[PDB]
Amino acid sequence: VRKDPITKEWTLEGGALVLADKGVCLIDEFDKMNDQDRTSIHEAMEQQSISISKAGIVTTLQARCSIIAAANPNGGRYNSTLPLAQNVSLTEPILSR
Amino acid sequence: RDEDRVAIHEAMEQQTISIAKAGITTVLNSRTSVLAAANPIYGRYDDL
Amino acid sequence: MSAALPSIQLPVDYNNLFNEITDFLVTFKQDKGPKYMAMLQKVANRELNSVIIDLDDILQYQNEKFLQGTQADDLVSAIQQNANHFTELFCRAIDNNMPLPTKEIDYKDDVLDVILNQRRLRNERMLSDRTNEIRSENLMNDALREVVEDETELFPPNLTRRYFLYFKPLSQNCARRYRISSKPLSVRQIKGDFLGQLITVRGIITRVSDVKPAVEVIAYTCDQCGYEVFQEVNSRTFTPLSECTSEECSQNQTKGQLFMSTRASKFSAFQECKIQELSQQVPVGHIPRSLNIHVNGTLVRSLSPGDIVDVTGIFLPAPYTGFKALKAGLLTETYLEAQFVRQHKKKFASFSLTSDVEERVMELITSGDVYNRLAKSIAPEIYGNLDVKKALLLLLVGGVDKRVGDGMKIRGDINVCLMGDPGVAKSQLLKAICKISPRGVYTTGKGSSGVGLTAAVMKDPVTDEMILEGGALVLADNGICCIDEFDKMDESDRTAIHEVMEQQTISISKAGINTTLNARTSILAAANPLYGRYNPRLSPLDNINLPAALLSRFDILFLMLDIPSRDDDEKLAEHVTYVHMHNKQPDLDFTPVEPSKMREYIAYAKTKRPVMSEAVNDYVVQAYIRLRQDSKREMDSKFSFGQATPRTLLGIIRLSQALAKLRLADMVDIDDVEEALRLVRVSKESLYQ
Amino acid sequence: TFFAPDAVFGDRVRRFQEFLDTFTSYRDSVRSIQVYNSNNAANYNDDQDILPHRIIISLDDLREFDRSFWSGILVEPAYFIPPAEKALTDLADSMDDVPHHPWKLSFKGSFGAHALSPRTLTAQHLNKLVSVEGIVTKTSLVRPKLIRSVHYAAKTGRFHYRDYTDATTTLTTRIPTPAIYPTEDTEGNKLTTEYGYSTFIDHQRITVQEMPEMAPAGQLPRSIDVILDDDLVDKTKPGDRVNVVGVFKSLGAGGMNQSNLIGFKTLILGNTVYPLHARSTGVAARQMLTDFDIRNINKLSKKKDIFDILSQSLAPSIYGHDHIKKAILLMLMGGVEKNLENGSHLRGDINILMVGDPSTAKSQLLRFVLNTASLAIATTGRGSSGVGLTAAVTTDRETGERRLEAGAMVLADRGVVCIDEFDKMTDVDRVAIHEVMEQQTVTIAKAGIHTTLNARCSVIAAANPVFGQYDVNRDPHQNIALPDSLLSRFDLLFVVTDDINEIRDRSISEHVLRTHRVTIPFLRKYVQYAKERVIPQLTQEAINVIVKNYTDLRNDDNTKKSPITARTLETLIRLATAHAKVRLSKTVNKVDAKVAANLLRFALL
Amino acid sequence: PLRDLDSEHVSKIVRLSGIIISTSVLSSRATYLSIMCRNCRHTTSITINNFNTGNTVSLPRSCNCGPDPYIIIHESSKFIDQQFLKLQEIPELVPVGEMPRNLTMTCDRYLTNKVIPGTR
Ligand SMILES: Nc1ncnc2c1ncn2[C@@H]1O[C@H](COP(=O)(O)OP(=O)(O)O)[C@@H](O)[C@H]1O
Ligand SMILES: Nc1ncnc2c1ncn2[C@@H]1O[C@H](COP(=O)(O)OP(=O)(O)O)[C@@H](O)[C@H]1O
Repeated sequence: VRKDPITKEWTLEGGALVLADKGVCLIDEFDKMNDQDRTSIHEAMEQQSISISKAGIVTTLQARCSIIAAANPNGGRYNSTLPLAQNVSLTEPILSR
Repeated sequence: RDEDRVAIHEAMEQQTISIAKAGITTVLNSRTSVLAAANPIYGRYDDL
Repeated sequence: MSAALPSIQLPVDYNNLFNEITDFLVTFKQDKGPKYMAMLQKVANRELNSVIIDLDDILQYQNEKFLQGTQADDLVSAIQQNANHFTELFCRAIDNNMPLPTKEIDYKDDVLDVILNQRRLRNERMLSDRTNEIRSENLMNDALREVVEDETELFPPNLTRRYFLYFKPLSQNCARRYRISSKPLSVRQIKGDFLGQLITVRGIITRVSDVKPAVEVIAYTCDQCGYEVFQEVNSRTFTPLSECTSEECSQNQTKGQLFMSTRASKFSAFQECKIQELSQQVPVGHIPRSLNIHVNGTLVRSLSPGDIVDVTGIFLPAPYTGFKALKAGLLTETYLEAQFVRQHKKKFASFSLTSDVEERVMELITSGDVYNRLAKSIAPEIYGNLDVKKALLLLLVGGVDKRVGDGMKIRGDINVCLMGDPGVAKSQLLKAICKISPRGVYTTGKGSSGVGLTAAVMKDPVTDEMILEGGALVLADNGICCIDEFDKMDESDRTAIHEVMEQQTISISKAGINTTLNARTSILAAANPLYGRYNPRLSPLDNINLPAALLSRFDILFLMLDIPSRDDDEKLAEHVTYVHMHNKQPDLDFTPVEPSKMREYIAYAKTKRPVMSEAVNDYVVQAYIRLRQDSKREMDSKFSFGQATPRTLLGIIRLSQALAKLRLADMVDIDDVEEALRLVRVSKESLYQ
Repeated sequence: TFFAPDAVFGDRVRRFQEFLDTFTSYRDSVRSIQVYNSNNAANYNDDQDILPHRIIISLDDLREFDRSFWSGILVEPAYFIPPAEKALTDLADSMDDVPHHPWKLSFKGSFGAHALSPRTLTAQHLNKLVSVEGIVTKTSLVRPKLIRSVHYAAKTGRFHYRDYTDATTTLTTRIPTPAIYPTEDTEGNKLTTEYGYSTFIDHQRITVQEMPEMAPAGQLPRSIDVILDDDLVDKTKPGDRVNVVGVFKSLGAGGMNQSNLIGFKTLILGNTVYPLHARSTGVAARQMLTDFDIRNINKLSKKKDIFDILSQSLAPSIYGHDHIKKAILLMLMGGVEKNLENGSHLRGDINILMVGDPSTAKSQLLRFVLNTASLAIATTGRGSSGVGLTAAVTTDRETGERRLEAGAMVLADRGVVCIDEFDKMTDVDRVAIHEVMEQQTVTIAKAGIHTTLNARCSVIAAANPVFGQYDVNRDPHQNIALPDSLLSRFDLLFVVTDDINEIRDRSISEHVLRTHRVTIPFLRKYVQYAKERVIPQLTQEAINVIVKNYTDLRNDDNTKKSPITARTLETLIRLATAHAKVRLSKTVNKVDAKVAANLLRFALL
Repeated sequence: PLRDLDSEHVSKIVRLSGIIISTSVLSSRATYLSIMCRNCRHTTSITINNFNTGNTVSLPRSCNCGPDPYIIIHESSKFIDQQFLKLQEIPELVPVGEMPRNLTMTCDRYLTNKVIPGTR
């Protein structure tokens, strides 16, 4: 929930997830994402809803989105014979989703 | 996270969170009973 | 009309009181010429700008007029309770009786003295002309004078004075005379019921913005009708008048236009300063309050930040409120006005005399062995470490610096460290010193931020703008600064302090600041060795975490290490039990030197600027080679610190030159220098115990 | 004559005679005030040769006495309060009539309908006398308010007078007359105003938020401001928890007036403004000891074994730890305070640490410390920001004046600060805690307001062992994990083990069982009188004991264990004096010294 | 849909759904206000039964004596409450390009506090 441009009352806004509900959410370069976002995506996949507690506004918005992602392997084209989870940075539990 | 992890492990026993930040020192109530599901590491060997 | 704006009588009568005043001034006894005649002449001879009134000598005036009647109405209790009106009335009382000519006005002399003169002169000639004319017509001789005086326009007295009037309230011996006007007060202690009274407060000055001209009355010049137009001016703002008020430009068809002349008008030097609660007086909870103060005329510039002061002034309101919708009305917002200033911790090095005050120095001198006596007399509250204190006396004294004539400077002062842990009460010495020394300031690392020592640029309210406000180092300079927890200060701070031993400098290049401000500060730093305490299996410089770039700057590093000793710790325990048990520590026998008179002695010490003899010079040199060579022949580790870099030499010359000053010297004898070496070797070398 | 007396008013005054005459308790109360002033009036005059005028009135009374006058005040304060005040003024003028003002009423209560919190308020409750509680913020700066004027006039001598009626004067509305500020008397003489003759009355307005503990789960808070005058001014600082009782006004015109959305600014007049206590905030002990209690103490002080009973009274739910409980008492009392002449002061209070495996109740003990503690704020780990600091809050608040907002350790002054997970706390803070604990003061140079402000608080801390359960066997050092000077600053370092035994186990079992199926009340009352009365000073009975002891400690323990310094000695004296307070003795004793010895031993061994 | 409101809906009953961003501090309006002329000393009353934010009713202009003398008496006047809710469309859909638009509400008396922000 963010203060508006110029001078205006505070409007609520969803992330890509809320905005795209029933539709298709398209994200790329997970590896470059700040954890603050990572938790949001994780939550969205987990319970199919984003909860917002700030400021006074308190809800659960519903994002049912299909996530399609583009990710970049750590370093080279094929980083190792080692398994995919080892091949890329993204932790195994987020990947299991 | 760490900072709120402290808060939890102090909360679950005495049910009350205590916040001394700035001009409000309030001690506020959590009567909640936590149900947590952790994820263990490395699999079956962690049982070994 | 009556019954609107009704009348009410009061015990107060100004009519007779004015006359009482006139009897008091210009006719007096206690202090062949009576005090106020002569003083007022020294004002009339024009060498003295301010005229300082005392309520004390007024007390004695009344006990003279009481006895020895007839009964005279009480001035003083009428004075404290109002005090605004009496300035102006007292003022006209004075204006009448003055030595009249009293002497030539020369050339300079001064400006604004001549304008005054010519105003008084034209003031006389007008009357002479009018009476000369009237008498010509006709048709005892008092009358015509009266007529002339009341038909003529003259320069009002208040516009031509040249001098200011201030009051100093009574404490003191007089309070127990017995005889209120000075009860030093907290800013909590001020109820809003005291408005108008003459009150005395004690608190810390802060802020205290730049002095600038404020205008009491404005002069315009019609240029057509001639004349002048003086408008009195009040509060914050005014509207400049136009057209003309001239009696000759009245009722005319065409009014002339006028415009101001800043040379004619009456300006006062205006300075505003805030005072905060002394922080001891604060009730257990809450927070220290703030209070505004104004300063006009002579008292200006007498006040500075980081001062603990008794300010005595007549306390008056000025109209304000918060957001317009926030007032019930009319409120006042108030402020304090400043008549007279009395500073705790009186400030050296500035005093002229050295008149009968030397007497107050002599009780200290005559007993002899001043150096050990004072030494012990710094922070007696703690036991032991006579050496440490022995040096701290020098720190307080300092000197002599030098100027190479080209020129560049060489400090100039002493820099002390106190090492060791956890106990030994190292920081109590620092609360001690920062209590004794004026312009001392106590800070800690995390604590005092990097922005705490450097000066920020912030917009200045009222007078403008964007003034550099510093803290710590700038706030305390020309005097001792004190630091605790000197390890935890991190990095950016250490660079400041690392640089300030070039003295005379900080350089702030950031953002809105290019300035290089001057910090003349002294530094004392209490620090703890690397954890936990001084591991003897580690070399020095290992258990001192500090770089060698910085320590070379410190001239004296006192490392206080604690090894338990059955004999001594008994003595200690006896001391710390004796006090608490008593408040006063020394008995049988020593006399602890009161910090006030001590500060006086040190003040009289800093004045000397001694010079070295040839012999002591050569001795310093030879001993310096031996110290260099012995420091380096140490070579690898243990022991140390090396290398005994030249700053230790200059340091010991400077310590020498300090010890001299407590002899008052100018000689700088050999035992002085030798003593400096003693203090130096004793500083360290306590790590062998 | 004004509008001349009306039998509405006439009856409303006259009927309020019998009460207060019955219940008569007030009739002499007023007298008392008079008395207190008189004596003090005799103190200024003769010796070198005050109180507020409002008297509380219980609403309890009216119900029995007058139903209609009750229901009336509550429902219509405007009409019943000012005649009541009139009556009491008349009476107060009767009590002592000879030597030569509002005399307001409190309205305690016995609330109320009309008991309501600032969240649920207006418009049915509008213009009725309300009881509204909550946090007090942001408060406000006190300003004197001008009421009467005085002027001097030359050449005719004389003087003058004027009166000023604000929107908030009286209670009921009145046809507003602006008086200007009289100057330029007619006939045309100038008027030099004079001060100190012209009276003033102080003025303050504080806004009250709804209670954060009684707050809804989450939502924005909503507050209502209150105006306070003269005697009521400045009573409460921002951050206190306060019950405000007073009228609720509609004052002002709401845009209906100027013909060309928002409307009718509303605020509460007066009236009682009670400061009160709630956990972690705002004093309040208080306490009332009456006649009987103090006697109980006095009787109980003589008994020789009391200390052990007391020390057992803390722990209904906790085994053993008699030594630690003893400690917590000895913190509650705390060695007086001693500020030398023209010199630094030696620390009075005692600080404590607890280290042991979890389940040690270390976090459980502290809450019970908190409850009976009389203050103070609790802090758990991180925690912060600033902990005790004012943080030097930027910016403004309001109009651009830089002001300080006091953190915990400042706000906790004269009290017991708790610290949980004391190890977890960032070193950055610890650096400050050094300054807080021993030195006893806080110093803020930040930007800024540059001041040394005082936090003299007592301190407890519970902190987990370094890694796992290893505390028990592990070395006297490397076990603590938080070197170094901190270890010293704390007067007592107590170690507790969770190591298990079957016997001790059984003995745990039964008490745990019974729990699920010297009274705490009298404890704190026992404590306050003990605290302000009376400080035991120090005696030559004891000193040689603590000296022997101390020297023993250094010499032998420096072989045994660590750390030991002069600090330990200081602590010895504080403990001695504290146990003296427990004994109520006007003096320190040798026995006490032996006690201090004991607990510092179990600290060490 | 909140997105779609024609200008032909003005002063007609319109029903729509959304998500409340914010509700506002209560304010007080006057349903019954007894008035007094200051000079004339005459007394009256104005009772406003229904109102929207108009502003519906202003004090009269006539009791010389004038301009409008009338003083509101606050002790005998009765007041009510007013909220100002502010409704946003569900952030879910369907802006897709833009900052979603909102309308302002006014609730009188018994419609106050019925709603916590966040409640659909
Ligand atoms: N010789 C002494 N005389 C008096 N007090 C002492 C002495 N040595 C130690 N102390 C006590 O030890 C305490 C140490 O306090 P402080 O200086 O703040 O910390 P540190 O021990 O780090 O210097 C002081 O309060 C002081 O009372
Ligand atoms: N001496 C005791 N008697 C009874 N119960 C105890 C005792 N010590 C601890 N407990 C139990 O331990 C729990 C408190 O755990 P605690 O030791 O406070 O955790 P932490 O180590 O985080 O402080 C409580 O449920 C309490 O019942």
